[PDB]
Amino acid sequence: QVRGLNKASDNAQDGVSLIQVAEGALSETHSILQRMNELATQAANDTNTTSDRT
Amino acid sequence: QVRGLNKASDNAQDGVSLIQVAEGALSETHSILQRMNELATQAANDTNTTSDRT
Repeated sequence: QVRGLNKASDNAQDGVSLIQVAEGALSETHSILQRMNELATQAANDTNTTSDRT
Repeated sequence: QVRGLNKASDNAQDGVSLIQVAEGALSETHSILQRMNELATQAANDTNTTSDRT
């Protein structure tokens, strides 16, 4: 039990160590999507010509 | 009886002495199995990739 619980703590700690990479990668998906919404709202205005929406 | 009881004591000690060799070998069977259980607990976690379970 002690050896097995200590590897369960190692695997929960690996679980946390992995999870942070996924929720830390999705932080840049968010920081892109804030920029995509902000760009999409700029091109939504009809003062722009097609030269300025490309 | 005295001569025979002294061989019976010598044979009961020759029995204890044999038993200790078996008992003290299974002490490393435990220590190998405590390691196989800890290794198996670690390899069970699906944060391990294939190379790291082989």
